[PDB]
Amino acid sequence: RKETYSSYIYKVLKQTHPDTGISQKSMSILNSFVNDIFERIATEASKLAAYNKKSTISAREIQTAVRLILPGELAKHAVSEGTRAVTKYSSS
Amino acid sequence: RKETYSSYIYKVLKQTHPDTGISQKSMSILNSFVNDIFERIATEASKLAAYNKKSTISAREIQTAVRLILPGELAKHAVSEGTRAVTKYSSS
Amino acid sequence: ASQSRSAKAGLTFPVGRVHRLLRRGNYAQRIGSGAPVYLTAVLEYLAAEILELAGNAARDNKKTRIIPRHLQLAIRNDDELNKLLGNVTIAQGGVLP
Amino acid sequence: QSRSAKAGLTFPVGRVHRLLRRGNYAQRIGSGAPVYLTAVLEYLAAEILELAGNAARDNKKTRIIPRHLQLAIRNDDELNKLLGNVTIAQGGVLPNIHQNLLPK
Amino acid sequence: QRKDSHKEVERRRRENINTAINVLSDLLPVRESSKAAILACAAEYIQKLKETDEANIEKWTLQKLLS
Amino acid sequence: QRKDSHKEVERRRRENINTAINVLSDLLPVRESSKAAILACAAEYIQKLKETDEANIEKWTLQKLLS
Amino acid sequence: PGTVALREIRRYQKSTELLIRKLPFQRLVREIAQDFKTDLRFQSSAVMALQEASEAYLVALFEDTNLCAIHAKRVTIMPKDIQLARRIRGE
Amino acid sequence: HRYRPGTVALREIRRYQKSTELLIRKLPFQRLVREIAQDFKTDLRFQSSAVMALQEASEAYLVALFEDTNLCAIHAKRVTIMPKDIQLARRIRGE
Amino acid sequence: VLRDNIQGITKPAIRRLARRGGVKRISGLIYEETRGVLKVFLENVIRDAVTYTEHAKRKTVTAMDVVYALKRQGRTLYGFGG
Amino acid sequence: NIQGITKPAIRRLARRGGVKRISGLIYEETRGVLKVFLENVIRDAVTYTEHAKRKTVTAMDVVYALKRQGRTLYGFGG
DNA sequence: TCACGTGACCAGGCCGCTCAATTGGTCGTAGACAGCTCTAGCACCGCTTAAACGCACGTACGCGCTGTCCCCCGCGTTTTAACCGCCAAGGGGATTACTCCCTAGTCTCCAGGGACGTCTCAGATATATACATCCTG
DNA sequence: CAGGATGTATATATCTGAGACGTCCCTGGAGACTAGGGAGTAATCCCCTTGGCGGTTAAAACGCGGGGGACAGCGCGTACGTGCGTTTAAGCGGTGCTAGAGCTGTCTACGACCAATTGAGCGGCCTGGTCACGTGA
Repeated sequence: RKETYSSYIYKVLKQTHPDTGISQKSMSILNSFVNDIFERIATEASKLAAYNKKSTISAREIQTAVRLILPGELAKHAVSEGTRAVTKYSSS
Repeated sequence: RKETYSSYIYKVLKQTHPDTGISQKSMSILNSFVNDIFERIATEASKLAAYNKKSTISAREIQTAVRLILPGELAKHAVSEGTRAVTKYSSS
Repeated sequence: ASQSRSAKAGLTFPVGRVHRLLRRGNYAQRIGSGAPVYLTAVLEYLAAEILELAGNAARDNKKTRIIPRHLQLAIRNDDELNKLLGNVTIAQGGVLP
Repeated sequence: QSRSAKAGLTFPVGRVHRLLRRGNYAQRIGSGAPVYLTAVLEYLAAEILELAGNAARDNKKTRIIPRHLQLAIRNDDELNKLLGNVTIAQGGVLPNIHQNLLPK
Repeated sequence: QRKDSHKEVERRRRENINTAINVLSDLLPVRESSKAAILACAAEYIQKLKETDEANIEKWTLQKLLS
Repeated sequence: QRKDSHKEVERRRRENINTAINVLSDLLPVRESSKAAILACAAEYIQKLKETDEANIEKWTLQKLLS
Repeated sequence: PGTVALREIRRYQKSTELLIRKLPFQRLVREIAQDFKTDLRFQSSAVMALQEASEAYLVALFEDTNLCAIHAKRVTIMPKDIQLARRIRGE
Repeated sequence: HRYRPGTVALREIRRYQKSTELLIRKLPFQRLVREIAQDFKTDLRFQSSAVMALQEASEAYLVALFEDTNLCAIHAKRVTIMPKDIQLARRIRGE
Repeated sequence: VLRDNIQGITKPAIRRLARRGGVKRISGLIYEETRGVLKVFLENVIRDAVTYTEHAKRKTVTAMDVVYALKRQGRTLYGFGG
Repeated sequence: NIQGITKPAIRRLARRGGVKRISGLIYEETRGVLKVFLENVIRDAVTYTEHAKRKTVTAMDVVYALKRQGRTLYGFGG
């Protein structure tokens, strides 16, 4: 049983363009993009933890990895979304 | 208590040249070189083990990694060096 | 009753899968509670941006679907994604006019 | 006895075993992997040291300074490409004057 | 054998109508997916133009009468 | 068995488009040609209505600017 | 002379299909791999992936070569242009 | 006495390709570095080692870029480097 | 087991690649140069691809092997896996 | 500021590069290029510094920035 | 000519299930925060002087224009082999299962390598001269 | 093409920090034992790789003439180089001072582990939504 983000790209796509569809190869490319950025951020977080002799990868690590991995405005929006999601998670 | 390869680099130098010395900056450069090559080989070996669904980084992972990382003649000679070392270790 | 983490954070990407990949991937000895949520929100935002730009690119044409061509156009046209994906080759994407 | 000597090396096999274990590369590090890596690293160190010492003698010096390391790396066609993306402090540059700039 | 002739004339018919419909959609990009959608958009546009024209003529008449 | 539903929906849609173009032709009594020619008529008439609307807007805006 | 060169140019740029023939590329790839391990087998998707990579690389190298040719105040690309492109790009 | 144009240039090339020292002034470079850093966080302190690593990286980068610029100028049949040459080098290298 | 294959990258194929890059005129010597460049590139990628293949003890070179070889060269590719 | 990177400095760097004569306009272009390079590296240096809860920029931060950008620098404790 | 039965292509719904996600509790440790030492980064200063700035004079080359001609491009014709489908066999990767030996974890112990001190000599500064290279007439 | 002018390469005392060596030590690697979890080997099996045969056709290959664009040459007019004088800041060594780097230590909160329960989501069967075509009067 393969693991993919296909269902999640469907759900995210229909939100902005309900009537638009996605081709199979397009879904493959999008999955590869998601996995690539995941690996980039995870590696940078691992390096950040290693440099500070720290054993835990936390939200600060992901935030700094995003600041390092994405360009200016895109990184700003990513940081905003991450902080918002973390806040919504903890608030209860 | 900072670790370092200074003593080992110095001994390897003297194993072939009786009187040549290494300044502090050259010593740092050689140490950083050794650490950089360590990181390259180890990261490649970890990726190889992950790709093959293995939880163990063995000497064969290091052999494939050294072939990928190093160029031709260096790869061949380093492979021979590693195999002799491992054979002498296992035989005794 | 049970509630998925993505539902708590208000996300569509699976927090659980990302968290499993974070521990199992040999990135660190311990993984914090808030790492998966931040990471998943970031990934979701980037995917949404790709999808919006690609939808616009396909709407420039009359096509009803996104084909690799439109992903290519979306990535190259925008300076942001172009810098981020400067070394990424998209199969069947070709080149811009 | 020392495991480095047991395998006929000089570099710290046990130190490398600890580095591989705790450096977040895999759940398990095999016994022979640190030995292999130590041997390969020792060979590379020996090669670069030999070339740099040759450069120092060719310059009538007794110590290796970053200039000699740069000369050793950039003159060697393979030790160069292994380090083509690396800059070395106080290394300078190899002499290179294009023929089209020569007098007459 | 002559049925092939009917075939390419039908193909040309389909091509021409599809080209015209594409011209419509380029004129009215509101909806393009389904023929019914294009027709509905064009019909709404035509009704809007007719109402606006009636209003414009009637306002011009008042403008002329008052000044 | 399953064929019947599919063909009935196809019939429903195609006759819906037919009746849609029929109501348009009732709103567009200028060509009364065949279906493809009538679609061409719709295209051209919509184009000319748009251009006529913009032209009347421009010319009467000029008249307003005059006074 | 060159009037339909631009026709070909924008025709190919607009499209997104392959340009090198398939079987020749497959045979070249097999011959190349033979020097590394004989009796080797290739997954078809692997061959297509190689073809996509190679076409992308050649297209990019040719854009760089064209920039070099224009820099030389020329419109024809010549071997020294490709050489300059590769040399600058670290290859 | 007066050397013909070009002799001193080659002499300088030989001197600076033999030598290994830094070429930009240290205090002006440090001032530039601090001015740049002012736009990311206010009141940053800098280690001497950090400033020196920055200067070494910058000098090596500029020297390599000028080598490519010289190559491009020669390809253009000239002997002088012009801003078009730097632009071509940077465009091909990907920046 | 065959030779003369590098000639399979015919003149028109090189022409089409050049035009897609925006070249509007080419010389006759470009064709051998581009054949050589493609040969070097393909050897360099297939080296690593076959390395990844042999390591896993497999007789078939999988598309993922090509994907990771290209990534290791820094030329990541989206569409065939990963 | 940038003007402290004088014309003779650029000439010296280029001579180490290998150029015989220099266009009068290379100086401004070189200043711009160096400013961009410095900004790009210093951003990541300050990012690492901020992450470490520090307020001093350390040589390892610069080394990490350079290693990140594919410009590995040996000789400063990396 | 007008108008219409039917099938590629696809989205979505729905269920089976099944395999990882969520929940709850226990136990240990890492890192947070408080606190202390004290390194070095920063501010200012005076003095020596090496590099920088500016301006002057000249000629070398970047550039423009103008010619020659060669070799590339477009197009007509022959041919060749790619490609599409379609059918065969098989070998090689994906998978399941079980055995067992290799490695992670814990405990004890002590010498291998790091930190700190002191010391002389290899390199730097300075000086003297020997041959080389360049530019003039 | 010889001769002078500047320059780079060769051969000597003084000194001086910075490599290099001896010592204290302390902590991390080596020896021993363990338990189970991954690696490894064997057997299955089904996909998908290779191989072959024909026809059709697209594409490639070859030839031919006519530009037009590469390449070479001559004239020139300024932009860059080189050089001398003035001056501006860098560089250096010193003195003070305090922010903040680095380390220690309780001491809590949080993350790893296990067991348990269960819902998300993959896959497959199936129903409608869509365009487009071949058919008949």
